[PDB]
Amino acid sequence: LGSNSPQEEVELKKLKHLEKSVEKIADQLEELNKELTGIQQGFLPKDLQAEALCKLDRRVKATIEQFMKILEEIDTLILPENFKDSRLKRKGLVKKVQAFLAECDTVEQNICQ
Amino acid sequence: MSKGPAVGIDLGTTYSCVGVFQHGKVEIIANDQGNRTTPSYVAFTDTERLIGDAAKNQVAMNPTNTVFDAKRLIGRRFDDAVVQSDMKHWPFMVVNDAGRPKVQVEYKGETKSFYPEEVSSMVLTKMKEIAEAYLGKTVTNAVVTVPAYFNDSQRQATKDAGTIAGLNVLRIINEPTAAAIAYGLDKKVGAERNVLIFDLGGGTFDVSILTIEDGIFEVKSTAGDTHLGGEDFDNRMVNHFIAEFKRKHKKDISENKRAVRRLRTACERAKRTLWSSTQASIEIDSLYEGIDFYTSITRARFEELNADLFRGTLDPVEKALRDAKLDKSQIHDIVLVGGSTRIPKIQKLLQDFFNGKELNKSINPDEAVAYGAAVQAAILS
Repeated sequence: LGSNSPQEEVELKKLKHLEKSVEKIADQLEELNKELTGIQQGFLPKDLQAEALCKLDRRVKATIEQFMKILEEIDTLILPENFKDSRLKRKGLVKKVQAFLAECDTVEQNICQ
Repeated sequence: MSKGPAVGIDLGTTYSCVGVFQHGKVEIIANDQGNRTTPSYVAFTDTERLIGDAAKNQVAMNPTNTVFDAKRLIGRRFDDAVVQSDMKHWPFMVVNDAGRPKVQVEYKGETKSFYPEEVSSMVLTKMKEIAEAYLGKTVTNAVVTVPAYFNDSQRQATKDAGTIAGLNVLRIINEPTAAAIAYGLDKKVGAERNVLIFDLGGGTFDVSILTIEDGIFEVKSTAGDTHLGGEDFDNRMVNHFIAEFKRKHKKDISENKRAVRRLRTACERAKRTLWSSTQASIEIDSLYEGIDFYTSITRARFEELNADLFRGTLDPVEKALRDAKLDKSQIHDIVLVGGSTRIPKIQKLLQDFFNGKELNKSINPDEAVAYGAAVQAAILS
């Protein structure tokens, strides 16, 4: 405890950059979620709602792929037991990405049906 | 832009490579993403056509409209046994057009079909653009390589791809010949030299025996396995890890495509680490059902998992020697080509077979063919 090393600062900076990359992808997901809600609860004729939902397909697949590439980059990190702050940050980031992926899967279940 | 030099291009089944001879040496050219090899991939989307890394990067999002392995189809008839066997494993459609194969895709909302030489011409166009971006000069002249076993139709279709791409194809030379040229094997003083080319890279395994006499190259024999490579070695590792996760947690991660992909990507990276290190570590948080997977693999374990595959690479070497009517003791030079030849066990098995003989391996194996083609291009310019 209280043995913080300069070396861990390098891993924490790598994780912060990954956190920023996740925030950018999460902003794309937020727009997709708002558009999906807008179609489901909006005033488009029931005959045109299928086409509007179907148009989100390319973007949701691109968002899923971006999150998968972040997971692959996080998976390159090797953190010793002593780097407790980095291990907590890594775990928190993976769970955040996995939660986002589950939201992407919900979008996929609601389009092109 | 002013006129540039002639280039050497290795048009591979999965990756392609371009080199240029200048300032007395070969420079292998990095693409726009900084990679010294470029995926031989072309993707068709709702709005554009993507080539190389950009096409490989979106394969998971658009599998049916992302073409690769065009080299397996070029110059072949639709009914060729190779075409029919290969078609079963591709996510894109292959159709028959009056006896000739065509790839069929959705492009900008319309159904389109392309001949294999058209697909290869798009890959060649990217390689030409890669050379121009680096040189800051226009590139028109090139030497393109082909496998030694390619027939007249396969050789002609490759030339056609070059012409379509707007390249002036100076010459078409065999891949094992290009590798021998890179090492200056034709330049060694004395009588005829027998050369064995061991090419394990890009999803194919090719063994070739060449005899060089007064600078003339003659192919004596060819042997190999059309579908063998790094993916097979990586797979053995994946099976090992899936079994380890079952033993440790009593959970099967095999049906979760994302968990298998995270594991496969980590295995590919660990395999590369094992080229120069004796152990590799893997840490994957929340791999499956929130379980963290922290493990490691030694180079010895990697070798054991792949023992039958590695040993099996010597059967083609024996078959090529038999077909060339030569004793192993009669082989003057051994050349390593392709990324999998970086595996120390493969090098050891081959050096032991040839009773301690040193291997020609100083040139990056992935680049050796482009290197030789770049030397040939400089000679013809």
